[PDB]
Parts: sequence; structure tokens; C-alpha cells
Amino acid sequence: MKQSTIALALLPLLFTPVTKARTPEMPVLENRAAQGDITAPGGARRLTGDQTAALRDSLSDKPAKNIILLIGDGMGDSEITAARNYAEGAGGFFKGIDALPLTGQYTHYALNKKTGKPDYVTDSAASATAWSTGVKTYNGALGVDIHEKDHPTILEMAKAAGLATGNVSTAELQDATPAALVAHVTSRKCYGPSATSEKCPGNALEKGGKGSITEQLLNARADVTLGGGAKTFAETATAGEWQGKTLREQAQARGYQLVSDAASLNSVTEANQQKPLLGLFADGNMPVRWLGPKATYHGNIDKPAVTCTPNPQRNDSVPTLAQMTDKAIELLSKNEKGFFLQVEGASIDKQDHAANPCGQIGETVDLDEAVQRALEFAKKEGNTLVIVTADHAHASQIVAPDTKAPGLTQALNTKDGAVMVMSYGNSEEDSQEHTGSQLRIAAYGPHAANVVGLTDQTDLFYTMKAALGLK
Amino acid sequence: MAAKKDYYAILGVPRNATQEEIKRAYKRLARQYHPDVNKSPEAEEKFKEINEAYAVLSDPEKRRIYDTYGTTEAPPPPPPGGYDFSGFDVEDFSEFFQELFGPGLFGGFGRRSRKGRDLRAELPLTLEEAFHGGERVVEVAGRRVSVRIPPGVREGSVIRVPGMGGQGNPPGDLLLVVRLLPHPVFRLEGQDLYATLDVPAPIAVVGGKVRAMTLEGPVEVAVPPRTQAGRKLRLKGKGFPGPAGRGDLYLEVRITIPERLTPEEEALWKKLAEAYYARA
Amino acid sequence: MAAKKDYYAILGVPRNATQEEIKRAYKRLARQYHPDVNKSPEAEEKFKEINEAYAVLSDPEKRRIYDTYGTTEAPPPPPPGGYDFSGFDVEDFSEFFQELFGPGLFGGFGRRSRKGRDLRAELPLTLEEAFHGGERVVEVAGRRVSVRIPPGVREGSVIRVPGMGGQGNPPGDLLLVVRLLPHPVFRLEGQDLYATLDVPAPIAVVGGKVRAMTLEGPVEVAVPPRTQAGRKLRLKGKGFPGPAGRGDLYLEVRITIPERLTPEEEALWKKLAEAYYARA
Repeated sequence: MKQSTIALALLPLLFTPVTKARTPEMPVLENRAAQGDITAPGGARRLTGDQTAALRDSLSDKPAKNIILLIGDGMGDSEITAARNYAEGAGGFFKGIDALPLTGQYTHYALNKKTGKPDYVTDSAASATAWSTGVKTYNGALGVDIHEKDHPTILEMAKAAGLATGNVSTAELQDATPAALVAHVTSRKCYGPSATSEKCPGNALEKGGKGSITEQLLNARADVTLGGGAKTFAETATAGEWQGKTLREQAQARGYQLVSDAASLNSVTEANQQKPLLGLFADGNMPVRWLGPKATYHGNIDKPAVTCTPNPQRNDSVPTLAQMTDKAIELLSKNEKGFFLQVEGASIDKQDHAANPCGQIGETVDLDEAVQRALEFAKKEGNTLVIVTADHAHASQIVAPDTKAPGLTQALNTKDGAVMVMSYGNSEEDSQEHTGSQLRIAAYGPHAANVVGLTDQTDLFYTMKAALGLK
Repeated sequence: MAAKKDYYAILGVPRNATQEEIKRAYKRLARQYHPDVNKSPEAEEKFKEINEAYAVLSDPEKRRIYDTYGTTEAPPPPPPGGYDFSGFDVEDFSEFFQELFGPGLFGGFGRRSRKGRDLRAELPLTLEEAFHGGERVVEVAGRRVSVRIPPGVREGSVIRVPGMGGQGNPPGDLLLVVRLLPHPVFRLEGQDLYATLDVPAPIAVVGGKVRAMTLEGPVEVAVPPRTQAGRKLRLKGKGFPGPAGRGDLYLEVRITIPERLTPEEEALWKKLAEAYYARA
Repeated sequence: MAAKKDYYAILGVPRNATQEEIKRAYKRLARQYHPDVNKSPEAEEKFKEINEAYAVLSDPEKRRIYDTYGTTEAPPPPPPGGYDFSGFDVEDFSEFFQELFGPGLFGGFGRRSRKGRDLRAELPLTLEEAFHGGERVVEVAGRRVSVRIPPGVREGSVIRVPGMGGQGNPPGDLLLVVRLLPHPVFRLEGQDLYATLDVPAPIAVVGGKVRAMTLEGPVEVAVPPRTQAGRKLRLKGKGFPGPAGRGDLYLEVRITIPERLTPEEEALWKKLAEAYYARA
């Protein structure tokens, strides 16, 4: 339609939204129908072997490397000093409780040197322990979990522990150099409580079990390869379900390929492993990371209306629901006596002995949230688009299908259709030949080389491949 | 005033007991003296003494506070927030406890004793390490304490830890607002994720395969014959872990082209373009 | 005593003069007797009478109040808010003004012609009108103001206009921070337009003409070659004058594919997809 004329906001108040059909968190839907999930029989990480490649070679990067970053040196020490211990304190006097913890700069302990080069596969790790894993205990009832308040307290010291390393990893454990998990208060910023989480779960720590052993942190080796090892992918349909995937693999090419299918036009290029049924580089998105956080919204603050939450078990089933018994753990029957324990420095306190699940660690816990970790917030959908993003149609322009129904028309939801039709919209869009037309496309593609040469400078390159599209 | 209660003896473990076996003794007496299971105020106060001993012998920090007590004699300096007492009625514990944790005695079930300092902490975390998470110790507001948070998180969103915040009776608790790394692809809702899949136009039309790199392993996505951008996947059992299985990864389809082509490729793409121009 | 201030003659125009003639009259006298440059009492009091004249004849309603007065004898009823007097010196101007507009001289909640305070508001403005440039009918708080927007007015442009701010007879010094509409084509920000382009894969790679909507109607735009989804197509000369001389356009690419296919086209698409996937 023809809006043209306008109004003003004034900012007298903040317009609150209207509630819609949302949150079926009360009749629990298990969602295990056509789930697949555990289809591969165990699988695990395939990390083991009587040494396989990299021995002697190990990729020689960095000038010796040896003690990575924190070399220190002492007599040639610089820069890194200012990062931490830029003062020391007192060489002796009181502060100097030691002076030489290096001991001739590292004696024959075993090899030392850090580096992280000799081997990446030769280990006795079962390669199933991917750091840790926990479910939401049981299916239960779900719902009730809201809680969210805000914070009268913000900021602290800083504690930018790791800031690049730490609890980062890749699929499996690859590094662990923070405080332990993380460490600090909201010391940079905070969006909002019920803005980002209308329902923050927390009472859901499952159970755990079958452990009593965790000393083998090394899944693979160290730093560069501390986990994963080898996880190949090649299967008909490991995806799931969407739109209408008829079970068809396709995409083979093998028909002629001029001379032969296996490379043919190329013999070898370093290693690469490109043209191997799928590879090159591919896979966009990768870091993604949006700089636009939509909104902060500091509202729906405190609201201590949550009655049920500080109750540690009351009217429950029994703390023997989750797995009942995993093995034993409490009575492990390992040794006839409580070890030898003479003087091991201390006792084996460790913060651990056999882990052993807490009383009612995961089974309802009155609130029921022990078996829940939210479910609804904003699935988004997106199919609400296409239906005139100006006037919203409101019959007339389109009356019979509001949305979902478009099936005879096909297109299947669509959502991304900012043009398609849009313009005119059964209304008087005058248009005519006007000055607004003025355009000159300078997007990627028509730049340099063919256009007006490279540029008006000695900045010029012969980088133009004809037979293959390459820079 | 110097009425040192032996927390090991309160739980019935020896002066050598491991933190884990201390917790075993807790579980025994947490079943025995459980407030609502055993309808006896007597047993609730005894349960408080069980929760007192456990309050000081639960986590690495508190454990070593007691272990260093009787070497150190001065009570620990107040952590800017308070001493956390998740389900532990600090206010009704011993005057010895009121020495050792005095400057930040919380007020858990003291009915007013403080207003809960709602301790909201931001944390740099990964999606694969959201999947991992587990039983780990965090230092927030000068206050080191361990928790097993439910494996799973979404950018900017909040993880609750009930009771484990600053001083108060009305639950202040710990509120972990996650700061995801340069990798926030998988946006969580419950167990279900929301990422974006880079699908080539030719693969989208034939219904071939495109790899989505997931938390526990790289899944190879089977695409239907002819897929548009804006379509959505639900990869069954590729979310965060649940009782019946993992949630569903929701992938937003992008139809994308490799820009650069071979003479063969580009020729057929131009014949498709000619088929399009022929529609006008 | 109803001393008929001939607002036209004050502006130096006849009693048949339109809002246009009132406008250029005011501007002529606003440059000539410009009190910021020509700080001389005579020229400044005279200038304020030119602002009395303009005050009444700026806004469509207040305009019609003058026009009807001397045909109708009763003062035309005050809008829901009162009679605006955009930062003009009420207590110095004519009896005629203060008797005609007297019954509803605004004053916010004071009513006795008190001044309005500075305020900041968001002006949601139609993209088409932002191109054209001229007087804009903005109605809010009872008042319908005619604010002349700059030709090619861009996001965050603050029009400091008294009359729509704090409540008063000469109402508040408002800051119109221009927010251009969620109109389905563009959002002009900085100097350049932000739009969306849903384009099919053959036309994206090869670079064919689609119908791209513009502020004065849709035009045929030959899409650049090798156009990939998730990217922004820079089309220069589409955006408005600013830092970059003139601004660009940035089209948010969403590539689609035909969905419905006939055997031969499907054979070409698959042969692309096979020689792609297998030989990636």
C-alpha cells in the first residue's frame, strides 16, 4: 500500500510483545522416534597402534621451540617479564624461598624439553572418555524451570585465564590450561537475564558412574593432538530428516572422465588429497560470530515468584531410578584392607577416590527440573515471511493460505523471498522512469585484470588462471 | 570462640578420610536425617551438622581451608560476594563455623540474614566444551567452588547454580552468562541446536552430501533432490545429550556457488541461465 | 481586543499565499534578519513577529485556525494537547495571538504558556520521502507538524526542532533521530542502502537481470557474476551523497534453485553436481 506519511516514537515507554502458542513442557515428548542416534556400534575414537608415521619427522616447526613461549632464559630475558612476575619480590631475604627450581636448566628427568613432537598414536587410551558427558537424567514431566532474576553485583578483579588456550579443545579434549573450568564475574558486559534466558536450568547434574578412574587424560598425545586422533566420515545418510530426503546417494561422476576417473589430468601435488570423492577445502560458516547482538534488554528483573526451587528432595520416586546401579562403586571390593598407606606425602584425598553419585543426585528433586534442561524459547521457524512484509496482506492480496498451506503452489515454506513478487502488491505502485534508477555495480567479480588492468599503481599481478578457476 | 568441631567425626569418617569418602558419609547421614523423609526437627538440626561438615569438606577450596586450619588460625578473608551454602543453613551452624566463615555468613535459611547477592558471572566457553562441561571447579568473586552444570549452552544465555552465589537467604545463586568463542555456530534451545549449513547449489539440486562438523564428530548431511536457501534440517541425535538420546541440530540451508568454475562447469551453468532467460 | 495580525504581510506575502509562499517568505526573512549574524534588537523583535506569523502558518491545523478566523468567529477547538508554539516567545507576541490561541495555549500541565524542555525522539521516515526531500507531515501528541526533511536524509540524522519535546506552549527542543522505515527494500545507513536479493543459482553465477525494487519503483538490475549467498553486492550510485561522495547498495544474497525440473535440465544439474562433488 501507499504509506508515504509518517508519525513519531517520542520514547514514552518500551512496547512489550504479546505471548503466542509455546512451551509443551508438561506432556514429555521423548523425541526418540526415527532418531537413529546410536546406530554406529560404539565406534569411539580410533587412537592406538604400534607407531604409525610422524616418528623422527614430527613436523619441525619453530627454531628449536623447546620451552614454548615461557622459555624465560634469565640473562637474555625480555618482554614476557612484564606479563607476569615483573618484580619477582626479593632474591632471598623473605620472598626467595627457592632460587634454582630449574636445576642446571632441566636434568635427565626422562627427556623433558616439552616440544610435543615424538608420536601422536602410540597410547593405551580406550579413547571413549571425551573429557566428560551428562544427560538430563530421565524424561520425567518437564517444565516449571524459569528462575531468572538479574544481578545487583557486577565486575571483579579480571582473571583473563588462557584467553586463547584453556578449556577450548576440538570435539575431544585438546588443551586444559585455565584455573580448572573458567574463572571470573561479568567483568566485560552482560546482555540481560530473561532477555537471553526466560528459563535458565541448573538443577540437572545427572548421576555419573562406571568411572573410579580418570588418570588417563591423554587421549592421543599432547597440545597439537591430545584428543580425537582419527574420526573419518563416509556414510549414505547419517543426517536425519528434512523436507523430503528420498534415500538416494547420487554424485559419482564415473561415466568417462576423458581418459580416467582417478585424477588423470593431474599425477601428484605435494600431498593435498583433493578430488577424493569430496574435499578441496569447502565448508563455509566455520567461526561465524555475529557482532550484532540484536538487543540487551534489562527487564523482567528479580521476580522472586519462583516458589519451588530451594527444596532438596521431598515427594519423589526413589534415588535408584537413573540406571538403578551402574556397577557398584560404593562397595568396589578392590582390596581386603584400606591400602598399605605408609607416607605417600599425604593420604590419597585427591578430591576423588571413586567419584560415587550423591544422594538424589538426579531424580526429580521435587521441582522435577533434575530431569529437564529447558526446551522452548524461540525456534524462529521463519515461514511467517513471504506474506507481504509491508502490509502483512490481511486477506485481499492473499486470503486462502495465511502460510503452511502453500503445497499446490509448491515452494515448501520458502521464507527467503524478499522480491519473488512483493512489488506492486495489488496496489498503486506508480513507478515510472525516475532518477532513483541510477546504479553502477562494483560488487566482487568485475574488479581489476580484465576491467582497466590491475590498478593505477605498480600493484599488479599476473595471477589469472584460464583452464581452471584459480587466483 | 575456639569450639573447633571435627567435621570428619560429625560425618563419622577418620582424620585421613578422602573428600569423596567424606561425601559418602554425608550421603549416609543425608538419607538418615533427611528433613521431609524423617519428620523430626531433631534430625533436621543433625542434618544441618551433616551439611556443616559437608559445607567445609564438599569442594577443593573449602576442603583445603579446613586442612590448612590449625596451621592458619585466622579465618579466610571475605570473598567479595560471600561464602556459598547451597542448602546448608549457615545461620544455625556452630559459633566455630561463625568464626571461620564469619565475614560472609550468607544466611541461607536464617530467614532474613542477608539479601541473596545474585552473582552473575560471564565465562569464555566452547560448544564442544558445552557438550563436555562436567564436574569442574570455578573461581568467581574471590570464591573457588566446584559444580557439575548440565552439558549444553547458547551464546549470551545463563547457566543456573542454585544457592552457590553471594551472601543471602532469598536465593542469590550463581548465574553463568556464557561468552562463546569465535565458533558460535550451534545456538541451543533445550537439547536442540541451530547452526547454518553451507550447501553448494549443484549438490542441493541432485541431493548429494555436505559435511556439518558436530560436537562429538563430523556428520555427512544427506540433502533432498532440489533444496532452497531458508529450508531447515533437524539432524536426529546431533544435539546435547538426553535420556532417550541427543537433541536435534537445526541447520539453516544456504545455497552457495564456488564462484570460480572449469570450462565444463561454467558452460552448463550458462545453459541453465539461458533456460531461465527463455522464461521471459 | 483581536488586533488582526496580518501574518502574510509580516512574512511579506499576500492574503492568498500558500504554505509554500509562507515558507520561502520566512526563509528570506530568516536569512536577511538572521538574529545570530545580525544581533540588532529591531531586526530580532521583527524576526520574532516573522516567527509569530510562521508559528501559526507552519502547521496545517494552526494554519486553518487563522484561515477560518474571520469566517468563523469562535476560535477552532484546541488539538488533544493544546496549541503548539515551537520554541517561540509567547509572552512577547500579540494580544491577537494570545486571545485566539488563549483558550488552549498548551503550557503542558502548567497551562500558563510555560516552556517545553529538550527531548530526543525517533522519527520513523518513509524511504521514498527520504529520497524526494521536502515538508513531512509528522503527527504525534495532538500536533501535526510539517518538518522539512533534508533531500537524501540518512540514518541517525538529528533534526533539532522545538515543538515536539517536553510539554509546554513553546514545547521542547526535540532531537528527531531519523529511523528510516522497516520498508521491505532498503535501510539507508551512513551514506548507503542495505537491501536483500533472492537470486537463482544460474543467474547468480552467470550474471543476469532480475527485478530489484527501488525508491521510485522496481528496475531491471543485471546481477554481478559469481554472486554467492551470505554476501553483500556493492552497487554504487544507488546510495545517497555523504562521506564516500555518494553511497552504494549492499544486497544480502539468498541463492535459490528451480525446485521443479524437467529431465534434460536435471541431467545438466546432476552432471555439474557429480563433476563437482566427486572431483572436489
